[PDB]
Amino acid sequence: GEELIKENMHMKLYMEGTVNNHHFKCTTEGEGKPYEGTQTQRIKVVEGGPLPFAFDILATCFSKTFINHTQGIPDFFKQSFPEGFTWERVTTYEDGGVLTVTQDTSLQDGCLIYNVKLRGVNFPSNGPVMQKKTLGWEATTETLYPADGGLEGRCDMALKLVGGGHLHCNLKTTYRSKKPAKNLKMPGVYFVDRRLERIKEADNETYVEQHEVAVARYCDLPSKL
Repeated sequence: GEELIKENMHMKLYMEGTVNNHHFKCTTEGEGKPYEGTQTQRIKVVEGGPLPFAFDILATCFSKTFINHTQGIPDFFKQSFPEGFTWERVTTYEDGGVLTVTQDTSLQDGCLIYNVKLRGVNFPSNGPVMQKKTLGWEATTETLYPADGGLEGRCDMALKLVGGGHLHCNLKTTYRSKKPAKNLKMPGVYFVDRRLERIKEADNETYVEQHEVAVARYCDLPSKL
Protein backbone atom coordinates (compact mmCIF):
# COMPACT_ATOMS: atom_id res chain seq x y z
CA GLY A 1 0.00 0.00 0.00
CA GLU A 2 2.64 2.49 1.09
CA GLU A 3 4.94 1.21 -1.66
CA LEU A 4 2.55 2.86 -4.11
CA ILE A 5 3.67 6.30 -2.93
CA LYS A 6 7.06 6.90 -4.55
CA GLU A 7 9.86 9.40 -3.85
CA ASN A 8 8.31 11.65 -6.49
CA MET A 9 4.56 11.88 -7.04
CA HIS A 10 2.41 14.04 -9.29
CA MET A 11 -1.09 15.25 -8.50
CA LYS A 12 -4.15 16.77 -10.11
CA LEU A 13 -7.12 18.39 -8.40
CA TYR A 14 -10.63 19.32 -9.46
CA MET A 15 -12.51 21.89 -7.38
CA GLU A 16 -16.07 23.17 -7.68
CA GLY A 17 -17.45 25.44 -4.98
CA THR A 18 -19.41 28.50 -3.94
CA VAL A 19 -18.51 31.36 -1.60
CA ASN A 20 -21.27 33.83 -0.76
CA ASN A 21 -23.28 32.94 -3.86
CA HIS A 22 -20.34 33.07 -6.28
CA HIS A 23 -19.90 29.79 -8.16
CA PHE A 24 -16.45 28.82 -9.42
CA LYS A 25 -14.31 25.94 -10.59
CA CYS A 26 -10.56 25.35 -10.30
CA THR A 27 -8.01 22.86 -11.60
CA THR A 28 -4.47 22.13 -10.43
CA GLU A 29 -1.33 20.32 -11.42
CA GLY A 30 1.56 19.70 -9.08
CA GLU A 31 4.23 17.39 -7.76
CA GLY A 32 6.31 16.80 -4.66
CA LYS A 33 8.24 14.49 -2.37
CA PRO A 34 5.63 12.57 -0.32
CA TYR A 35 8.22 11.58 2.30
CA GLU A 36 10.01 14.93 2.66
CA GLY A 37 6.72 16.74 3.15
CA THR A 38 7.33 19.23 0.34
CA GLN A 39 5.07 19.83 -2.64
CA THR A 40 4.03 22.42 -5.22
CA GLN A 41 0.65 23.12 -6.79
CA ARG A 42 -0.26 25.35 -9.72
CA ILE A 43 -3.93 26.32 -9.52
CA LYS A 44 -6.10 27.70 -12.30
CA VAL A 45 -9.51 29.23 -11.69
CA VAL A 46 -11.26 27.80 -14.75
CA GLU A 47 -14.72 29.23 -14.03
CA GLY A 48 -16.10 32.18 -12.08
CA GLY A 49 -12.78 34.02 -12.25
CA PRO A 50 -11.74 36.43 -10.99
CA LEU A 51 -12.92 35.44 -7.52
CA PRO A 52 -14.55 38.31 -5.60
CA PHE A 53 -12.94 36.96 -2.42
CA ALA A 54 -9.38 36.30 -1.19
CA PHE A 55 -7.80 33.18 -2.74
CA ASP A 56 -6.19 32.61 0.68
CA ILE A 57 -9.35 30.97 2.03
CA LEU A 58 -9.01 28.19 -0.56
CA ALA A 59 -5.33 27.48 0.17
CA THR A 60 -5.93 24.61 2.61
CA CYS A 61 -8.12 22.72 0.12
CA PHE A 62 -5.29 22.06 -2.32
CA SER A 63 -2.75 17.20 0.34
CA LYS A 64 -2.28 14.84 3.28
CA THR A 65 -0.04 12.31 1.50
CA PHE A 66 2.90 14.75 1.40
CA ILE A 67 4.14 14.82 4.99
CA ASN A 68 7.44 13.89 6.59
CA HIS A 69 7.08 11.49 9.51
CA THR A 70 9.48 11.28 12.42
CA GLN A 71 10.02 9.10 15.49
CA GLY A 72 8.26 6.15 13.85
CA ILE A 73 4.78 7.68 13.55
CA PRO A 74 2.57 5.47 11.30
CA ASP A 75 1.41 7.01 8.00
CA PHE A 76 -2.39 6.87 7.94
CA PHE A 77 -2.64 8.40 4.46
CA LYS A 78 0.16 6.55 2.68
CA GLN A 79 -0.96 3.23 4.17
CA SER A 80 -4.45 3.77 2.78
CA PHE A 81 -3.55 3.30 -0.88
CA PRO A 82 -4.43 2.04 -3.42
CA GLU A 83 -7.98 2.51 -2.07
CA GLY A 84 -7.20 6.08 -0.98
CA PHE A 85 -8.99 8.29 1.53
CA THR A 86 -11.45 11.15 2.00
CA TRP A 87 -11.53 14.13 4.34
CA GLU A 88 -14.30 16.48 5.44
CA ARG A 89 -13.62 19.89 6.95
CA VAL A 90 -15.40 22.85 8.56
CA THR A 91 -13.49 26.11 8.88
CA THR A 92 -14.96 28.79 11.12
CA TYR A 93 -13.55 32.31 10.98
CA GLU A 94 -13.85 34.61 13.99
CA ASP A 95 -15.72 37.33 12.07
CA GLY A 96 -18.37 34.78 11.11
CA GLY A 97 -17.11 33.23 7.89
CA VAL A 98 -17.85 29.51 7.59
CA LEU A 99 -16.33 27.21 4.97
CA THR A 100 -17.16 23.50 4.62
CA VAL A 101 -15.23 21.05 2.44
CA THR A 102 -15.41 17.44 1.31
CA GLN A 103 -12.35 15.95 -0.37
CA ASP A 104 -11.63 12.65 -2.13
CA THR A 105 -8.11 11.30 -2.74
CA SER A 106 -7.61 8.43 -5.19
CA LEU A 107 -4.57 6.91 -6.89
CA GLN A 108 -4.92 6.33 -10.63
CA ASP A 109 -2.22 5.32 -13.11
CA GLY A 110 0.40 6.31 -10.55
CA CYS A 111 -1.15 9.76 -10.19
CA LEU A 112 -2.84 11.20 -7.11
CA ILE A 113 -6.27 12.57 -8.08
CA TYR A 114 -8.07 15.05 -5.82
CA ASN A 115 -11.75 15.96 -6.00
CA VAL A 116 -12.87 18.92 -3.86
CA LYS A 117 -16.37 20.24 -3.20
CA LEU A 118 -16.57 23.25 -0.88
CA ARG A 119 -19.06 25.85 0.36
CA GLY A 120 -18.30 29.20 1.99
CA VAL A 121 -21.15 31.14 3.61
CA ASN A 122 -21.73 34.11 5.94
CA PHE A 123 -18.47 35.85 5.04
CA PRO A 124 -18.88 39.57 5.88
CA SER A 125 -18.99 41.88 2.86
CA ASN A 126 -16.66 44.44 4.45
CA GLY A 127 -14.38 41.81 5.96
CA PRO A 128 -10.89 41.16 4.52
CA VAL A 129 -12.00 37.96 2.75
CA MET A 130 -14.58 39.66 0.54
CA GLN A 131 -12.57 42.89 0.61
CA LYS A 132 -9.43 41.04 -0.53
CA LYS A 133 -7.20 42.39 2.25
CA THR A 134 -5.30 39.20 3.12
CA LEU A 135 -1.55 38.55 2.91
CA GLY A 136 -1.38 34.79 3.46
CA TRP A 137 -1.14 32.29 6.29
CA GLU A 138 1.23 32.04 9.24
CA ALA A 139 3.06 28.75 9.77
CA THR A 140 0.97 26.29 11.77
CA THR A 141 0.91 23.34 14.12
CA GLU A 142 -2.01 20.91 14.12
CA THR A 143 -2.89 18.00 16.38
CA LEU A 144 -4.29 14.69 15.17
CA TYR A 145 -6.22 12.27 17.35
CA PRO A 146 -7.29 8.66 16.86
CA ALA A 147 -11.06 8.68 16.37
CA ASP A 148 -12.88 5.48 15.43
CA GLY A 149 -11.13 3.92 12.42
CA GLY A 150 -9.71 7.23 11.23
CA LEU A 151 -8.20 10.57 12.20
CA GLU A 152 -9.58 13.86 13.45
CA GLY A 153 -7.51 17.04 13.24
CA ARG A 154 -7.64 20.41 14.96
CA CYS A 155 -5.84 23.58 13.91
CA ASP A 156 -6.03 27.27 14.79
CA MET A 157 -4.78 29.37 11.86
CA ALA A 158 -4.11 33.08 11.37
CA LEU A 159 -4.71 35.05 8.19
CA LYS A 160 -2.33 38.02 7.91
CA LEU A 161 -4.11 41.26 7.02
CA VAL A 162 -3.09 44.26 4.92
CA GLY A 163 -2.41 46.99 7.47
CA GLY A 164 -1.30 44.43 10.03
CA GLY A 165 -2.97 41.97 12.37
CA HIS A 166 -4.52 38.56 11.78
CA LEU A 167 -7.90 37.01 11.02
CA HIS A 168 -8.09 33.71 12.87
CA CYS A 169 -9.98 30.54 12.02
CA ASN A 170 -10.37 27.08 13.51
CA LEU A 171 -10.16 23.97 11.32
CA LYS A 172 -12.07 20.81 12.18
CA THR A 173 -11.27 17.82 9.96
CA THR A 174 -12.20 14.15 9.85
CA TYR A 175 -9.93 11.93 7.79
CA ARG A 176 -11.40 8.61 6.67
CA SER A 177 -9.49 5.74 5.08
CA LYS A 178 -11.23 3.73 2.35
CA LYS A 179 -9.10 0.75 3.39
CA PRO A 180 -10.18 -1.94 5.89
CA ALA A 181 -9.13 -0.98 9.43
CA LYS A 182 -7.74 -4.50 9.83
CA ASN A 183 -4.98 -3.60 7.37
CA LEU A 184 -3.96 -0.31 8.99
CA LYS A 185 -1.73 0.42 11.95
CA MET A 186 -3.56 3.23 13.71
CA PRO A 187 -1.16 5.85 15.07
CA GLY A 188 -1.54 7.51 18.47
CA VAL A 189 -1.95 11.24 19.03
CA TYR A 190 0.57 13.46 17.25
CA PHE A 191 1.38 16.87 15.74
CA VAL A 192 2.08 18.26 12.27
CA ASP A 193 3.96 21.52 11.73
CA ARG A 194 3.07 23.14 8.40
CA ARG A 195 4.07 26.13 6.28
CA LEU A 196 1.91 26.92 3.26
CA GLU A 197 3.36 29.66 1.04
CA ARG A 198 2.22 31.55 -2.05
CA ILE A 199 5.09 31.35 -4.55
CA LYS A 200 3.45 33.04 -7.53
CA GLU A 201 0.18 34.44 -8.85
CA ALA A 202 -1.14 35.92 -12.10
CA ASP A 203 -4.27 37.39 -13.70
CA ASN A 204 -6.00 38.60 -10.52
CA GLU A 205 -5.46 35.35 -8.61
CA THR A 206 -6.94 33.17 -11.38
CA TYR A 207 -3.53 31.56 -11.61
CA VAL A 208 -1.78 30.73 -8.33
CA GLU A 209 1.30 28.78 -7.26
CA GLN A 210 1.54 27.34 -3.74
CA HIS A 211 4.23 25.42 -1.88
CA GLU A 212 3.86 23.51 1.39
CA VAL A 213 6.29 21.76 3.76
CA ALA A 214 5.04 19.53 6.59
CA VAL A 215 6.55 17.33 9.31
CA ALA A 216 4.79 14.96 11.76
CA ARG A 217 6.10 14.37 15.29
CA TYR A 218 5.35 13.93 18.99
CA CYS A 219 5.64 16.60 21.68
CA ASP A 220 9.32 15.85 22.31
CA LEU A 221 8.93 16.92 25.95
CA PRO A 222 9.58 14.84 29.07
CA SER A 223 6.61 13.14 30.77
CA LYS A 224 6.34 12.21 34.46
CA LEU A 225 3.57 9.69 33.72
